[PDB]
Amino acid sequence: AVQGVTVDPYFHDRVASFYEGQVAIWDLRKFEKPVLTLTEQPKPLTKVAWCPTRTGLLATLTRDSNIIRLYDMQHT
Amino acid sequence: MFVARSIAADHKDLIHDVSFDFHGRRMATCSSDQSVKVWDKSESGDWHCTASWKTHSGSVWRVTWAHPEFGQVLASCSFDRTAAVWEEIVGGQSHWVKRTTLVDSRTSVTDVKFAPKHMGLMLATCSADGIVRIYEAPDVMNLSQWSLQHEISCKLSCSCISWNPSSSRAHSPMIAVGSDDSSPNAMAKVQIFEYNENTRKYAKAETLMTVTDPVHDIAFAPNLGRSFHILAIATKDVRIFTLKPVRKELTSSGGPTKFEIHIVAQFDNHNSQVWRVSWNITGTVLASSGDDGCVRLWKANYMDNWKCTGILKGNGSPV
Amino acid sequence: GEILYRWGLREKRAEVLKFVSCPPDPHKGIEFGVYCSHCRSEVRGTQCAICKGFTFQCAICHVAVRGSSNFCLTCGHGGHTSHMMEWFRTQEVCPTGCGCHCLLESTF
Amino acid sequence: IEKLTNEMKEAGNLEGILLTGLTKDGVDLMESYVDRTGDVQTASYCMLQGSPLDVLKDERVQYWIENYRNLLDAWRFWHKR
Ligand SMILES: [Zn+2]
Ligand SMILES: [Zn+2]
Ligand SMILES: [Zn+2]
Ligand SMILES: [Zn+2]
Repeated sequence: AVQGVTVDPYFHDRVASFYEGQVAIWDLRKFEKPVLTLTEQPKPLTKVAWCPTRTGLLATLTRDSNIIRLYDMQHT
Repeated sequence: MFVARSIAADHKDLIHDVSFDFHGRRMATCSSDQSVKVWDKSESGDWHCTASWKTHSGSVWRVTWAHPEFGQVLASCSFDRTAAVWEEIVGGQSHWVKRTTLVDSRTSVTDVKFAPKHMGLMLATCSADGIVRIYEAPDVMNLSQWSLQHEISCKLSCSCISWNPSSSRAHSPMIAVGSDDSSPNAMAKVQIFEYNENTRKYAKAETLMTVTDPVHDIAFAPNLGRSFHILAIATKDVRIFTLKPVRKELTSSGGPTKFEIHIVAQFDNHNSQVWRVSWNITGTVLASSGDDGCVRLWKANYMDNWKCTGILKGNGSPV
Repeated sequence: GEILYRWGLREKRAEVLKFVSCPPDPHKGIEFGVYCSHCRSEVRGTQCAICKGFTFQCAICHVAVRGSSNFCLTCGHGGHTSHMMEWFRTQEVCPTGCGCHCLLESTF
Repeated sequence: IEKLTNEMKEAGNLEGILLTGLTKDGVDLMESYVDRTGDVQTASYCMLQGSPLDVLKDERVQYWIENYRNLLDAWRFWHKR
């Protein structure tokens, strides 16, 4: 996964990537294997973006979809 | 026929959950900064804060009161997989002291609730892994000791739980658990467990097949001496269901009691994901809050039909 | 302290006697026990030893009682001091419906 | 009389007490009325008027009385209780 690399504004050590319908998260301090992997979507992903006004919030939009999927990574 | 007003209470962070005491003279509020505040109402009718402290390392989801017969006890669930019990000690400035913590959950503790008074001092905690744990304190004079009495697996992500407030001698204890899983498959999202005295174990009794959308809130209504049970479910549309027990044959007493399920009201005026549902003291008025920033109060009519009675906005401006 | 008591001032006597190093001995005689509100057993204390719950509950507020309390020896009912004072300020029957005139049966 | 009494019992109108009287049928009628209305104060007060001991021995009337007492306690009307 090398597309859509982005860093959480609140956590500078958190990065995200996505290949096809699968999305992975990495921690730059220990970036050897992906920290977590989101559930693969049927339609390929199209955009991934972190929320700047809310901590640990990620948004994803896929191809030909009328719904945007939000993920709360603030658990840890 | 509902009018609104703003209470002169000052909060610095976003308020997550608010809860009343039994007599309605004490309020407990959870903030977004892992903070808990207690407010008391004066004789003149004004509200004043009396305590404040930080509780957990993670976010604080729910905080609830206990019955006054056991004193002043609060229970708080946290996203840090913990559930803390706090008791107030005054010597007079109030000094709340934590008495016990349950961390048996392997996932984030999603909900925490207290059992009815007639069943002793019990507590239930539903976690995100699909585990509901019911613990009891054998001694009411020693808050620091607790024992895990029951554990139930739901095979689905628990999101909310509710006890049955019935206190009759003919109704076994009942607990209902919802789910917020958004799996594409059409699966049941509400199940009910009824305790069995002959086995001293809780068993699944009925599953709501008609509910397949994710469920955010479930609320039993006060019994108040009726012959059946009233349940409210919060989803994309608010639903009301009635459960009536069937006459148990005297030939043999077996497993869970059979019930007849009928829907009596289904409102979709919110046109969004309803978030909270609550009952009044008498179980005659239902309050619902959804994503539309509006609060809807529903009540029955002369023809025993359910219709909206009040509409309000989050800002307090009447509609 | 004895001189103060002879003078008629009582509170000062207690205040002075609170500084005595040697404590006195407890009363050896008649004592009061409470029937448990749950197991109905004889419990010598504010908390039951069997049911582990509160044994004494107010007859007015129906809350557990832990401090000062008053009760009728003839009827066996009682509760919080302030609550019962307020109740008997105007009324003259036992507030639990026992029918006992607790004032006339208690004020000996 | 039988038909009208059955209809009133299945209807839940307090006026049918004249037919039934303060018996088990009256208890069922009051139960239906509470189911429709939820008023326990009136049922509690009416059931106490000269009812025989066996009639007063039902669990439902005791439950209604206890619910009324609990509600009154939840309002701090202790003297009324
Ligand atoms: Zn006991
Ligand atoms: Zn007496
Ligand atoms: Zn008495
Ligand atoms: Zn009292």
